[PDB]
Amino acid sequence: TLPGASWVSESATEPEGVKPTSEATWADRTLVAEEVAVIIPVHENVVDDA
Amino acid sequence: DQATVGSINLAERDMIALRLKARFAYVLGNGATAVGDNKTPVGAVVPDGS
Repeated sequence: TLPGASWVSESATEPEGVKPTSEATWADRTLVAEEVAVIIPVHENVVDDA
Repeated sequence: DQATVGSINLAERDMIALRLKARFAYVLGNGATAVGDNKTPVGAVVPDGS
């Protein structure tokens, strides 16, 4: 989030004489490591004969 | 330049203020003289209120 400014008047007593407060903000974006996998079964005799 | 003075918050209202101060004392030596006790070293000239 960005902060925001305002145009202000000059006054000791009126609300339009007060400078606004605002906030910047930051958030988290995250890497989570997840696993992708497979198992490929084959007969030992077929691997020997190939 | 940061203080609150009266109702005015100086920093937000973008104001500044010259505080001024002094510390003073007064005494009158209205003691005894060679003439007697409780003698006052002051005389006054005043108008009539009429």
